[PDB]
Formats: sequence, structure tokens, C-alpha cells
Amino acid sequence: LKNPIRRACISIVEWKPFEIIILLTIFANCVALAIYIPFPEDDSNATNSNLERVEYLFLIIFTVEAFLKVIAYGLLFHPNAYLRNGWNLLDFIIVVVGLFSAIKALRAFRVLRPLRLVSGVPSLQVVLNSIIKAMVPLLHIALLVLFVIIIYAIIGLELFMGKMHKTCYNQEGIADVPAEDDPSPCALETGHGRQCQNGTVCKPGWDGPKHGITNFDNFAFAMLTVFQCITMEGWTDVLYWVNDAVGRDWPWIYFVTLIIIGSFFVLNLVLGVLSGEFSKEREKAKARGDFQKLREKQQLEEDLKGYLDWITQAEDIDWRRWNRFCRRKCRAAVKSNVFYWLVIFLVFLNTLTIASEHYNQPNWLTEVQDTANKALLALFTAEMLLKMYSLGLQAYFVSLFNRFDCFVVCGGILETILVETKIMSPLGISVLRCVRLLRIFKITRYWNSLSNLVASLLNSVRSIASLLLLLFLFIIIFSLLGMQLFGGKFNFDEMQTRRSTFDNFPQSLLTVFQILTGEDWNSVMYDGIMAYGGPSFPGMLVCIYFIILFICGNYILLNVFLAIAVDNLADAELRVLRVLRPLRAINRAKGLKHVVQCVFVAIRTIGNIVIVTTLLQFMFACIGVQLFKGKLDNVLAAMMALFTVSTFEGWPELLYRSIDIYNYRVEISIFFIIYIIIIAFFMMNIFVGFVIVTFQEQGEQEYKNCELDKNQRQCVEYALKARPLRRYIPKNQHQYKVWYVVNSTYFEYLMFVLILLNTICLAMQHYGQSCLFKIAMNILNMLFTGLFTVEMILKLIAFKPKHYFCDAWNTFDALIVVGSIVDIAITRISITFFRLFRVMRLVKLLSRGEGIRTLLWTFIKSFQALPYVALLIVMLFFIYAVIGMQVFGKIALNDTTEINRNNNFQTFPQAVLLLFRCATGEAWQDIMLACMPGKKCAPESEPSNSTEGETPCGSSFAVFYFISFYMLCAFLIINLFVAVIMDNFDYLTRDWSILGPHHLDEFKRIWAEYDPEAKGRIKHLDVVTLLRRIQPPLGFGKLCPHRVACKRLVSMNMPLNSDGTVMFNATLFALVRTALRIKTEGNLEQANEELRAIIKKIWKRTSMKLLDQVVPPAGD
Ligand SMILES: COCC(CCO[C@H]1CC[C@@]2(C)C(=CC[C@H]3[C@@H]4C[C@@H]5O[C@]6(CC[C@@H](C)CO6)[C@@H](C)[C@@H]5[C@@]4(C)CC[C@@H]32)C1)COC
Repeated sequence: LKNPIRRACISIVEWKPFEIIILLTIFANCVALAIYIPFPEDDSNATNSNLERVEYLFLIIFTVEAFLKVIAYGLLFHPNAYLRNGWNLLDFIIVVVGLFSAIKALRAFRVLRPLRLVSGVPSLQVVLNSIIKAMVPLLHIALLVLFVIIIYAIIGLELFMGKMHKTCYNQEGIADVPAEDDPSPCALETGHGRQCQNGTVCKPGWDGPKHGITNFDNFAFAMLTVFQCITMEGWTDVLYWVNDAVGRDWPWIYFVTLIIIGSFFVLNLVLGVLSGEFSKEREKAKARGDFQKLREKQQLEEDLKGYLDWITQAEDIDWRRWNRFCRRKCRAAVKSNVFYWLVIFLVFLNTLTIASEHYNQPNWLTEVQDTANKALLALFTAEMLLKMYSLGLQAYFVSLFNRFDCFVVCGGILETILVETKIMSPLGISVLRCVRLLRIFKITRYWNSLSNLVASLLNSVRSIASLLLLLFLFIIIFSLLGMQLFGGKFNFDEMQTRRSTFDNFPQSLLTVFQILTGEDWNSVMYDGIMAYGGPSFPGMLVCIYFIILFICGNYILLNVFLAIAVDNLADAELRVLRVLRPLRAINRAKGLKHVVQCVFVAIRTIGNIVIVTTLLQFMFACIGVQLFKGKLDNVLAAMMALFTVSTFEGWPELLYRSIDIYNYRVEISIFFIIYIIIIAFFMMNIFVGFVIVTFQEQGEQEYKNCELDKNQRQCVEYALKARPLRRYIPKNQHQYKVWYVVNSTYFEYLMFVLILLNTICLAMQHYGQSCLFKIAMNILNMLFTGLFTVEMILKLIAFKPKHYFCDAWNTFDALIVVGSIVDIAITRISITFFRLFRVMRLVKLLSRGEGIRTLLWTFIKSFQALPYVALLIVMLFFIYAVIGMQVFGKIALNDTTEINRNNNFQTFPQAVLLLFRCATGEAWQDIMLACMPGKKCAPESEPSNSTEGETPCGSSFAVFYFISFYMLCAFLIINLFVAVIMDNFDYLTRDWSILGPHHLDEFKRIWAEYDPEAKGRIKHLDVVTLLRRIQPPLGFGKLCPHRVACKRLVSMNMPLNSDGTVMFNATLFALVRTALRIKTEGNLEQANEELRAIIKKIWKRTSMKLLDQVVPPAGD
């Protein structure tokens, strides 16, 4: 605290150019660290030598800036988070520089420098703050995944402990396989791993993972494997591996349960993000009403144009006289609808003429195609001057739509004039055809169903710019960190050209992008860990770097998808055909027939959008193939055919294959971006249309309130049905005191730590097995069983066995006890559920998350509209499963040809498995490509001698059928998501911020619990002793028994039925009165209307009139 001169004279240096120069310095540092040519070890080629010295200048300017800030602010620089981050970065940099100068791991902290750029730039701090704040309330949800990612993993340790040790090394350290087949053990019960290679040896070894990484031993490896499986990428590979290793049909249930739990968790996270976004899309947005401001702006524009037309009419209604007379006729003629129809027909005909190019290269007609184009200019000019003559000079020119048309036509005529002469790289025909596409924008003026969409697309870019910049900066920092960590260490002791590397900046950036997309990232991570950190205790430090790079990346992309949701918010602002019974049976809900009707009535608009996108593709393909891709399918079908393998699963495969003409017009790939991006918007816009359709399907079911209020009506109808309970407690006081004290936070914590160390005994079981650790875990298991028996004995007798089988959680722990006593009576595969019971005790931790279990109570109990969609999806599976049997019979299972014993189809359960695998999108393109007309299918039948060279297996129709199946399944799961989010809208997106009605319900449950006496008639001298604390949020304040004693004892009359008898229902009604607004005695109008309209229109209580016997003491 010192401000005579220096503090006053140093806080003045806060110029805008000062921050500009600081940002320029940061950008220069980022560029300097960008190249930093990596070397194996200390190669001073005069480049890194100078980059070493530049760091001195950067450090000194940063530290003088920090000193200025510290002097200016004193003990206020530190509390700010970003200032503290910058100070810590600077301290680390100066410390490492000093340590190096005194005499290289800390150099990676320099990579953290670009983050400081976001510390000062506006319009980015707010975005990052909103992003980090949105995910906080959902953090608890993420914790659940941890439990899951442990639980099932433990199951594997029980069932797949060292099941990959046995191999099929042919002679000595070499398996009898082409380095691809899993050397499954020569099991005593044959059927899997037969290893019939005419001379085989089955010996223990490591022939599982490509590097011995994802083996189920070494529990951390099991966790890595289950995490890799839970991301929906390559789980079929490990499923086939384990099925070949141990046997068929036994373990698939585990993976199916894992995948369905993962899907449910994804749904839950999406609903949580929905609630987080809705908490701000309406609140604080309807307040300022910026949408109303935009509506006012467009209304003002419309009114201005109308009044200007009025003024033009007024001036026109009265040398020059002939010109004025012709002005009226010119202004009247252009407004005729016949003229507009003729003009639009001419424009469409000309656009068809310029689009008549069918990729041919003739000469007799191409010349005819030339001159007419020039005439089109006249056809695109006559209106123009008329709009400059019929309408005002400054009126028509200023509309933000027709001005674009003027620019387009002027550019087109100038380009035509230019291409009339010679020009290198003309592109004139391309841009002329592109502006002919813009003629359809006039067609877009009519039928505004696309004009509104394109206006929303134009609007959304300004908001999405910040998010895309943040994502680009994020991938930049992560690419820099990846380049620093490896720096060309991808030797692998091999020669084959790896598809990715971290030696140069662009290749590292594209590798990071590919990892973020999740395509083949597992193999890249395996290679990265095997480069230096071989499987061991310190070798896993690399692996975590990948994991974060996915989640913190993907979530952001999902947040970008949430931004897309915000953009959406911006867009919202003949054999066995006897199965007809379900069609008649499912006609009861009637909640989806309207959905089908809306979909099949909007399919026309969907097809029109598909057609216009196909026309755009035709234009782009014509331009590209006429200008490039010169041969040393079709201009409107080749892109579609590529898209059949480029559905966002295969375009990364295209990049993967093309990373090896070569660079001749690679922009098509980026075109394959933009088009897909256009789809990724317009289809999303169609989905946004579907959103509106869902808003019409389910969002229009709000009907009329027909009650006193909107939320207080819900409170009244919720607090009038609440009834008091008793909660009987037995006579045993000592044992129940032991329950209250011992069986409490202490007991649950000790149970959690003991089961955790039990897992450390079983989850962390020794790799392979050792006799010492074996007997250690045996005796520890005996001790655990003993302590479990002791705890259940003290929880059984002390709980008054009469009351033992009453509570629901008591029955749950009773089931746990019965599992334990099964354990002690059997202490064995397929019966070792008791150990799972121990991991089932981990599920008990979820109970301790009562605050989150309500979420579960709203999901698993949400099975009200779920049965209808579930029946629809299972009948879809039935109809699409039984139909494939006869058409794909004799599937021709063969080893290592993508159709094998694991890929078998003739068996019904395996066919279901295959169709489920295709449903999730796990490389179903290969499945589609595995059924060709020329492929032989089980040449065992008598007329299969290939006499005519014909394979009796067409199967060239499953592509369209499976595409339709994928679309239907995606639409149905979207429908179920909409159903569940609508079911939980009055639960999650409610007023849960501070004073949500569910908080009132929880406090009602507290009232049912907070009064242990349960005497029914609680005295006024007794409620002050215990019921003094009523409710913090709803109550007036912490001035018990009543903060407003006068109001709460006069308006709510002091209850004195029997020595101050208070009724639970009467007290709840009093709390409602505190929430509602009715005055003291003499409120006959509002109070009597509320209490007598109960019979008719407020809360139907014609029966159970007991309220009209307890309220007259208080209210009636
Ligand atoms: C009482 O509250 C309702 C009321 C009336 C208006 O209803 C709105 C409620 C949210 C709702 C249904 C609306 C628009 C965008 C909808 C989202 C589009 C995204 O599409 C998905 C589907 C899966 C992905 C393919 C893309 O993301 C979802 C995550 C997202 C979505 C289905 C979540 C729910 C959203 C309309 C006032 O609310 C403003």
C-alpha cells in the first residue's frame, strides 16, 4: 500500500497499443516455437542457436510486463486466474532458464505460452468462461462413467485373467499364422484355435495385441482396453479375439451390455448439455428481447420500403411530361404477375441451357452454346434499368438482397467481356455458371422455406467464428505439445511408411486432427507408447496424453455441436410375410403416427434439398473435371458414389489412403468437406426442421393452462396432494443408536476403503500369478468375508428383524448378504458373482449420490413412452433379420476374408450380432462390400460346379436396404431421445437453479423426515423446539420460528387446535401462501375462490374432503 507517485504513474500505462504490442510479442513467440526444427540430441545448426537467444528477449519483455502489473496492482494481480497462470508460466520459464545457464524437460512449459493469448483478447474470455461454466453442473455425471469404467473391467479380470497367454508359435517364436490371425489356444474342448496348419505347436506367449498392450492382464491394460471399447471403435476386433480365444456365444452379453450402457450415458450427457444450454437460451435472453429487436428492425425496413413506394407513387402521379407519362406505365408494368412469371420462366430456361453441358466435348453445338450466353446478359439487364427507372435510385439499390443481384450481374457481364478476349487461367465459364446458380436464388426468393435457412446460415457464422477460432487454437497447442513430446522419435525399429508422424508441423497437425476424429487413433497411440515407453510402470505416461486429447477435444467438438445446437438455437430463433399383428397392436399410443405423417409430408422438401445439393455437386464436378482430373463415374453421380463410402466414416479413410493424381487438385477433398459441411448444416437444418417438426410433434402439446398461474399452479397441484406419513421406529434404542452413530459416514467410508483395498487385492491381482501373492490374497479374502459377516450380523439383529425386511435399501443389502452367504458356502467360474457382489458394493456408492440418483429415478423409471419405440425397434429388427436369412443364405464363411466363423450369418443369434454391429456404424462399409454379385457363396450345392462361370450369389441389393435400416434406426433413436428429454423437461430444465418446485418436493420429504416424533398434532411450543428450521430457500429467513412473526401468525392464524396443534397439510398450505400471495383474514375473494374452485377448476378434490375439515381451522 503505497501510492504517492509510482503507483499512480504506473497504472496509467494501460494503452490499447500496449496490449497490441504484447499480443504481437505473443504471436511472434508462437511463430518462433512453430518451426523449431527438431533434432535427435543437441544439433546446433545456427538455427536453434539463435532461437536460444531469442528466448532471452521474450523472457525479459514478459518479466518487465509482469513487474509493471505487480507494481500497478499489488495484492490483486494474484487472485485473477489468468494473471496467476501467466505469472506461473513466467516463473517456470525464468527458473528453467536460470537452471540451464547455471550448468531440458521444463522447455515444454514454453508450449503453454499461446494460451496466454486468450487471457487478454475480448470476445474470447466470455466464451471460454461460458464453456467452462456449462460443464460444471454436469461434472457429477462424468463421475458415474468412472464407476462403469471400473465395474465391467473388474468382470473381465474375473473371466479373462491370462486367457491370451497360450499361443500357437509354429516352431520357435513364430506363430503359424500370417501375422494376422489370433493364435487361439489348442483347447482341450476343440472348436476354437484348432490350428490345423499341418504341424502346429501351441505354447504360452504374447500373440494377442500388436504390441502386447491391450492384453487383459496388467489391470491398467484392462482399463485401457475397456476405455477403447467404450468409445465405439474397434470393439468388434477384441470381441472376435476373445471369442476365438475362449469360445463362441459365451461372452458377447458382456460387450453388448457395455455398449448399451455407453449409449445410455451418451444420451444422459446430451440431455445434461441440453439443460445447460436451455438455462441461458431463454433466461437472460427474453429479458433484453434481442429477437424482438431484430423483428423491429425488419419491420422498420418493410415499413420504410412501403412508405418510399408510396412517396414514389405520389410524385409519379403528377421533354419531361412524356417522360413522366412513360414513368407510370413502366412502374405499373413491372408489377404485373404475368411479367414475373415470364421472367422466371426465361431465367429457368437459360439456367437449364447453361447447365445443358453433360461433360461432353463436342464442337458443333458448343459454338451454339457460346453466343446465346451473351444474349442472356440482355435478358439479365432489362429488368435492372427498369428497377432503376420504375423504382427510386436510392430505394431499389438499398435492400441487401437486390444489391447483391446487381453486383452479381455486373460481375457476370464484366467476366463475359473479359473472356471475350484471351486470359490466362480464365475461370470465366466457371463463375458465369456459378452466378447462373445464383439465379435460382430468385427462385429462393419465392418459397421462403430455403431463404430463411440461408439467412440463418449467414447469421450463425458471426457467432460461430469465436468457437472455431478457439478450436483452431486448441488444436494448435495440442499439436505443438505432440511435436515437442516426440519430435521424430517414431523410429519403431521398422521400415514401413507410417501413415502419421510428429516430425513437421503440418503432418503433426493433420495427425492431431485425425486422432480427434477418432479414426485409427488406437494404433497411433500404441505406436507412440512403443516408441520410447515400452509396457511398464513408467511407460504409460505417454498414453494419458492421448486420452485427454480425445475427451477435452471431442467434448469441445460436441460443445461445437452444442454450438451447432446454439446454431440450431440460432436456427430456432415373399416367404413368411405373416407379421401383420404388431401393426394392429401398436395402434394404441397414437404418439408416433403424427410423427410418421409429418416425416412423410416433409420428405418432399427433404428431396428438394437433396436435388439442389446434387445440382451444386454437378456444377462443382463439371468445373473440376473440365479444369483438372484429366485422364491420361458421372458429373452428377460420381460424388454420390464416393459419398456411399464417405458418410463421415470413410472420408478419413480417403485421406489415410491419399496421404501416400497425388497432389493434383486435392481441393476436391476440401470440397468433400464443404459439401458434407453443407449437408452437416442443411441436413442439420432439415434436422432443425425436424426440430421444428418435433416442436410441432411434442412442443405444441402445451395446450391451455386453465389454472391460476403457470408455475404456482404446479406448486398448488403438487402441495395439495401431499399427505403425511408415520415412519414407525421400533423400541430398540441402544442398537438403533449404534445404527445412527457407527452405521453412518464413518461406516460407509470404512466400507468404501475396505472394498477399495479388496479391489487392490483382486482388481490389482498380480500379472500371471505368484504363490506368495496367491496365499496373501486368499487370506485377505478370508478376512474380508469375516468382516462382511460381522457387519451383516450387526446390521441384521440390531435392525429389529421385524423391521429388517421393510426398507427398500434394507432389502438391497439383504440381497447383498444372501450373495455373501452364498460366497461363504461355496468358497468357480460362472458362479463367482459374489466377488461381483463386492463390485456391486461399488454401486452402493451411487446411493450416496442421492442428489444424482434422482436423475436415475427419472431415466430408468421413464419407461412410459419407451415401450412403444422399443417395440417398434425390436419389430424392425425382427423384420430386417428374418428377411436376410433366405436372401443371404450360405454366407460362405472363410478364414481371413471379412466373412468368417465369427462373421457367420446363417445362425440367427450371430445374424442379430452382425446386424447390430452394422447398426452402430462400426465399419459397415466393409460389410456392404462383402456381398458382391461375382462372389461365390458356399459352392457345395449340386448346381454349383461353375460350368458357366457364374456365382449363384447376387446379394447386390443389401446396400440400399442397410442404408434404409441405418436411417430408420437413427431416426427412431432420435425419437426416443426426444421422448426422454420431453419427459425430463419438467424435471431437468426446470427452476432447479434456486427455487425449483422439485426442491419444494424434497423439502416436503424432509418434512416427512425432519419430524421424528410423528405425533400428528405437534404443539406450538413443540414446533419451536424442532420445526423451527422450516426451509432456507422458501422461508423468509433464519429468524425461527417465524421471521415475519406478525404476518406468519396473523395472515396464517396461530394454530391452536390443541395446545398449538399444527397440521402437516396446514403447514404446507401456509408455505404455499408464503410462495403465493393471499392476505390475512378478510381475504374471502382470492382465498375463497382458491378453496372453492377446488371442486370445479383449480384442483379436483370433490372426494377426500378432509381438507375442508382441517383448513377451516386455518384457512376456510
Ligand atoms: C418447456 O420447454 C420447451 C419449450 C418449447 C420449445 O421446445 C424447445 C425445447 C428443446 C428442443 C426440443 C428444441 C429445439 C432444439 C432441440 C435440440 C436439437 C439437437 O438435436 C440433437 C439430436 C442428436 C444429434 C444428432 C444432434 O443434437 C439434440 C442433442 C438436440 C435437441 C433435440 C435437444 C432438445 C431441443 C425446442 C421452450 O423451450 C425453448
